[PDB]
Amino acid sequence: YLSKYAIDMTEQARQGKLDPVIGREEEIRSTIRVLARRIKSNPCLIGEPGIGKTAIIEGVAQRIIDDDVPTILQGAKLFSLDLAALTAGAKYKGDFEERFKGVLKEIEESKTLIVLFIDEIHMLMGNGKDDAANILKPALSRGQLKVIGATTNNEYRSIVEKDGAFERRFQKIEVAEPSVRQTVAILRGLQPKYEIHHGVRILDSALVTAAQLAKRYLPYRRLPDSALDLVDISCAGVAVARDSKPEELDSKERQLQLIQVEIKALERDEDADSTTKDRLKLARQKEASLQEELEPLRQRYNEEKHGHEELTQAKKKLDELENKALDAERRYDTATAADLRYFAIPDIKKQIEKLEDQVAEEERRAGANSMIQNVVDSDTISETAARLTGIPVKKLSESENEKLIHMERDLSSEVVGQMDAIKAVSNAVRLSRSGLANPRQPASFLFLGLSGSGKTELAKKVAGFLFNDEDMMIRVDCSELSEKYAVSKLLGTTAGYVGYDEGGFLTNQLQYKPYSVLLFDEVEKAHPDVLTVMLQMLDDGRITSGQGKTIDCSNCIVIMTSNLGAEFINSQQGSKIQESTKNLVMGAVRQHFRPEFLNRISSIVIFNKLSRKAIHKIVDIRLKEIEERFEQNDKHYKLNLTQEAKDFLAKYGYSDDMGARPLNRLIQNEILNKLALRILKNEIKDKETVNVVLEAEECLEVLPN
Amino acid sequence: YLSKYAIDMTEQARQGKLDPVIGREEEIRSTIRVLARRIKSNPCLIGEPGIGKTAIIEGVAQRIIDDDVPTILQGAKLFSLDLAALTAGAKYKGDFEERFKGVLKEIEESKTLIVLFIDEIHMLMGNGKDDAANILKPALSRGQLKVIGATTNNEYRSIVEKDGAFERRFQKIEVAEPSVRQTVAILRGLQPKYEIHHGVRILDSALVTAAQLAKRYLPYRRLPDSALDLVDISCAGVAVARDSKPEELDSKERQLQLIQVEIKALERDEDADSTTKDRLKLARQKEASLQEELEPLRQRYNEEKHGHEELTQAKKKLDELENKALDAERRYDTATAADLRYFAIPDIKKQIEKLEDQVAEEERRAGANSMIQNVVDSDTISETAARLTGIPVKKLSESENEKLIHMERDLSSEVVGQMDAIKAVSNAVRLSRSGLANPRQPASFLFLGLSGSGKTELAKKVAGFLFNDEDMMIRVDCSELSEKYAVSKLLGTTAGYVGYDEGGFLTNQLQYKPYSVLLFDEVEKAHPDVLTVMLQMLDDGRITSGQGKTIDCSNCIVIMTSNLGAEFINSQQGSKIQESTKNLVMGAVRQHFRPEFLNRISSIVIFNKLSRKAIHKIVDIRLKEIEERFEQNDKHYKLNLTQEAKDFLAKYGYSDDMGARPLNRLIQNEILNKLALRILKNEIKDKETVNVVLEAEECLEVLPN
Ligand SMILES: Nc1ncnc2c1ncn2[C@@H]1O[C@H](COP(=O)(O)OP(=O)(O)O)[C@@H](O)[C@H]1O
Ligand SMILES: Nc1ncnc2c1ncn2[C@@H]1O[C@H](COP(=O)(O)OP(=O)(O)O)[C@@H](O)[C@H]1O
Ligand SMILES: Nc1ncnc2c1ncn2[C@@H]1O[C@H](COP(=O)(O)OP(=O)(O)O)[C@@H](O)[C@H]1O
Ligand SMILES: Nc1ncnc2c1ncn2[C@@H]1O[C@H](COP(=O)(O)OP(=O)(O)O)[C@@H](O)[C@H]1O
Repeated sequence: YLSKYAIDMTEQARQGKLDPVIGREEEIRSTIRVLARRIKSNPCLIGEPGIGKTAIIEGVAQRIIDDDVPTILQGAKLFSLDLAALTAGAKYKGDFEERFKGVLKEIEESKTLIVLFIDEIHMLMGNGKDDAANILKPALSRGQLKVIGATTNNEYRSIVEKDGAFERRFQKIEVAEPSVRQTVAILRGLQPKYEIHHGVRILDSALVTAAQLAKRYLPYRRLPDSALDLVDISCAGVAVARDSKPEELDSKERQLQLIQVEIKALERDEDADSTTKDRLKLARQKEASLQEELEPLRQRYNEEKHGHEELTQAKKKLDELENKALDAERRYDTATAADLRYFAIPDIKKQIEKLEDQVAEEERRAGANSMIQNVVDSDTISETAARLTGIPVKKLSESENEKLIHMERDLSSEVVGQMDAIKAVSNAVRLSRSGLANPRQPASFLFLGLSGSGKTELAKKVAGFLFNDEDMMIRVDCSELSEKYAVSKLLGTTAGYVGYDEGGFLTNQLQYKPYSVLLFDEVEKAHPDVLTVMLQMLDDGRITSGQGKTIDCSNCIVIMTSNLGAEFINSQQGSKIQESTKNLVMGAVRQHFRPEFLNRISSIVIFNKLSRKAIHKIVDIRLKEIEERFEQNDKHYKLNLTQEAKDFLAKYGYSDDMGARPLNRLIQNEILNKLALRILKNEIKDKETVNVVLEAEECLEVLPN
Repeated sequence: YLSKYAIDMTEQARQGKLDPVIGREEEIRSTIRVLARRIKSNPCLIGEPGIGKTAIIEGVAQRIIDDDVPTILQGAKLFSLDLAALTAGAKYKGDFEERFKGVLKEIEESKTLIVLFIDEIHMLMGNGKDDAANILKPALSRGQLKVIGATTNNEYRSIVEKDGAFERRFQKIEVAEPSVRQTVAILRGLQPKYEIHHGVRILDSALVTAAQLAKRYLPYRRLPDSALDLVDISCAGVAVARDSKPEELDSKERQLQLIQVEIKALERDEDADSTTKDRLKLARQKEASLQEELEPLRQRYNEEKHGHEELTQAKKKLDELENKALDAERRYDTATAADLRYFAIPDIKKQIEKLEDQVAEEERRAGANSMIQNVVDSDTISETAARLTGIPVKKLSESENEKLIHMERDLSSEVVGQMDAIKAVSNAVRLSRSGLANPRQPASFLFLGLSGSGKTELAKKVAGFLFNDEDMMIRVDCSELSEKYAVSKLLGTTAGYVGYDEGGFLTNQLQYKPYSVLLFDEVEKAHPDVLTVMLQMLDDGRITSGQGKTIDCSNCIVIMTSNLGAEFINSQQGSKIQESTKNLVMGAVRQHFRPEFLNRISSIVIFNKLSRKAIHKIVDIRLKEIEERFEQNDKHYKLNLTQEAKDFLAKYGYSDDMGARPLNRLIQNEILNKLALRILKNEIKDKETVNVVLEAEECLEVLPN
């Protein structure tokens, strides 16, 4: 029977068993217009699967119930036919086929216009036709059977390369991820569902931050989903908080126990006549005192709890009344709609407001009540995210804009000098955003000046501030870009060719890190073909993967690096790269890259010869970096390098061969080895001081012990 | 019929029998949070076999027991439904299905929210899915039918990838292995259960050491359970060792009984009256003397045992009274709580205090009388470990610091030559072990140098030293790691391809050895991709399979050997390698590997030519080794190596083309073979100790008689 597994979605939705659908109307209308088409009556939802898409289909079911359809579809009924219909519904080979033909024939059989839909449209045609109604359904569609399908970009793209008839039969509609703003409106629409689900209110701001954070920190998941995860999760987290009632009750009740236990113990003994044991009477006074606290505590918890329960039920009833009104209105049973629309629905609205007054959010806190409700925009959602993303509130709390005026400073704290570079970079980061640059034109730079200048480290630190994650960066070995430029290429292995490794670095990492910075290590050595795909990446960087052939590029900040101007930089005797010298570098830039590439870069930036005066500061930054993390602070050298270690390190550090790079071999192989030893030998146990105990570099720093 | 189909975990918790665990409170709150979630309502505990998933859920049930569960779930009941419930009832296809549906109907209607727990998600779906719940279950989710699942990280990924359905209703909860510290706390929590079962009290420090030992020596076993395995096993060890009541007694009772029988046999005999047999009277004095010691041992053990059992029961009873009293207080039934708190509880608590005082404890032991059977923290655990892992004495003598302190010395006593290297390596290891180094990256170094000169032998000795086991090393033939790198790459084959020994050579061995030494033989010849893969999982040692399973052995010391510097080694510029020849080598290193590789290695060693000075001595050392290897006391040669053997061997030994390598052959070819001949003659009973007496290499040793 069709009744097995096929779900009458219009009946389901009619019964109020369908969530309201918000902000999809254009896609829904498109779907309906397709169903209306006399020939190509079969729409298909395409795009990114985390977006769900199904709500659109369900939106159609709702339109059918309410008949907000073209009337040629007035008699339509919409059914969900999927998975279990062919899988759980089958025991032996061939049952699969019968579930199709059996049901589908019943679908044709007389009972008005039936539209079916399959959310995994890909289940049909299997992985290579096998008549998983691959032919049958089309045959049946000749016989009216209108079908709504849903798929993914990966799926139909493979389908049309194996078939193509599907495409000829289907009107693909891509489902767009809603903007955060749209998402919030959506969340508001769904807000009472979640409030009901958990017995909590949700701060409107929380709806906002859920969308913002879902988007900002969990972008790998499509926003409608991710946002709702923050909502239902955070709401549940609050529901868990709503069961913290016992923490106060048990504190007092456990104290009653200790007292009740002592009272009998105290009641009879050799010393019963002494004030030592007669304290029993005081124990009873304390047992009573705790009861005095427990009475208003328990009463408060229950009064407030009831206010939340009543609020919740009022919201449930408002929604049930509206569901019924909507049914009655299309039925033209407006008298019964009136029973809901007049007085009842608005009265419940007013009951809800009064019940929120019982919840009593007050100037004292987010709910005067002890239930703890009101998902908090900041702390609740943020911590929810912390549970999902990790990293502390700083990550989760920013004005954003402010980074331009703080991050450039903090960056100068992380790396020494290069302030002009820092400003240039910082500027593109916040200004490309606030400047509303084409969103597919993320900040991008070419980092010139030489290795050892920290230009790379800057970018790393920038990732730090941009994403609260230095390891957000995607590094690309551009020197490993020979004529083969295959898997390692931004595109990776071409679809259908051997090797499923695609987008060597780019897909492979952006798919996990959509918000990221990418860095091209010695980009100057890249094969021109790569430089060409990079050109694309630098502007409208819509890079298509090797196998999937999908694109996901936006906030993909790009830093390219080179030692391209080295002779010019070597010539420079000062710090700030001199005029003309910089032009010599530009000459070389133009030799290596075409203007069409270069013009896409937010800025070409040449890093300065920071020299001694800078490394003199770098050594403190590095030194404290090491100790600041350490393990646990049960040590703490004064970190008093003094000019001895600072300068010996600088001399042993800032080599023109690699600038400051040796610094991180220094320390390690000069003192850290000793720290470990002296500490593990139990010579050194806490604190300590830094100084130098005086062949090349033979003093080797050597700290006090 | 549910009781046929599943175990009421919650009721069992009411009945106890579910040992409580700690350290999973967040997992539990999360489980609950998910269960509270109304959309993705079903949690899964994902981790490792033995990760904690079972107890976590039983802990969840405990939250139900004590009303620490939100109103949504508060009245819920938890059942364990698995294996027997899934397949034992199968006689034909159909039991599972009807049994399954039966359950779902019973847990859904009327009888609150009965929640199911699937202990093994593996059993769901299974090999081919077969609607083993997985299809109808979520289809039926409209009935809530709340369920908790659990599996491993690896299996989890494969089921999600195959599914895309339960995924949409479930919330993954990752379960971390508890730290050693956490584990110990847990061990303490369960210690009584062991002490109770076994009749073996255990010194607290045992638990401390057990967790340490478990992590350290029971490679693939997880702490919350494997530590217990050491406990359970060692408890049993003691339980067995004590045999007849405590240790000491058993052995003396065995003497007593052997004596008792002898005496009685002597008492009635042909010559019983002769001093030949009448000596039984003195044997009787021994029987009696033993009896006089044995009785106190028995009595101390037994009376204390009685107290031990009384403590066992008293503590159980204490918990029962509090559990019931809590039920009473959460219901506000102060009368019942009082009945279970006044007298009830003072009685049990005082029994416990009195009993513990009667048992009493000493600094030497957690039981002043006998019910400890002299169990000793590390000694008895270590011996347990020795039985499980071997190397008794060095496992006993395992101080981290005795090693770290003398590390380079001890290593130099085994390895002779570039002691500087030994120091360098030692230091790197110290940094790693000390946590001074970034804890994600174990020490590792490039290892160049003259062949046949102990480069890998050092690694063996390091492994020896660090693990008390030369077998701890894993070796990699890097030259075979051409572009082909597949089953042979660390990750192994990409899952989905034929063959699942995915880096078995690498990853699985690494799995078996989570603390280890790994050496790359001719790392310079590895394909750049391989080097990259290694590098990426070299620092931040996230060893990961083709299925995405990470071993993460941040504890592996890695050696990256090659012949890269051979052209400079061949310069023969001294024994200790002349400075600047080393620079040329390092130049070559810098050119043979991308600097990024070199940016992560912790160090580099280029082994010195030993010259005649050292090899003349080294050979003597291996001759010692040969004897050390020998199985019995009929050798123990000094071997008259005088100078002549050292010279013979040196002359025909230390070649630039193979170094000391062929010395085992010289020794074998001439020494062992000549010994074999004489041994064969069997005219040798001990010592041997012979010298060199004589075309090519004419001395040929040739040993005397
Ligand atoms: N504006 C919205 N209003 C209601 N639901 C929405 C809205 N936007 C997205 N959704 C739905 O939330 C659900 C998340 O996807 P879901 O349907 O659960 O997964 P899938 O369709 O892949 O099985 C989808 O139906 C999605 O369409
Ligand atoms: N605080 C700092 N300011 C500027 N540079 C720094 C700072 N700390 C470290 N560095 C240097 O930045 C460099 C990062 O490497 P990089 O310059 O890109 O060299 P390479 O291109 O050889 O990898 C290192 O030389 C590192 O020491
Ligand atoms: N002390 C403990 N801490 C946490 N879990 C424990 C402890 N003792 C036993 N267990 C549980 O037993 C399980 C291992 O045994 P078992 O219950 O059969 O489950 P598993 O399938 O994981 O092996 C662990 O998952 C763990 O939950
Ligand atoms: N001082 C030494 N200590 C230990 N082994 C040494 C020493 N000198 C030479 N050798 C020998 O080098 C041989 C193996 O040399 P090694 O360089 O590690 O191997 P390979 O050349 O096979 O890579 C061993 O027989 C080892 O004893």
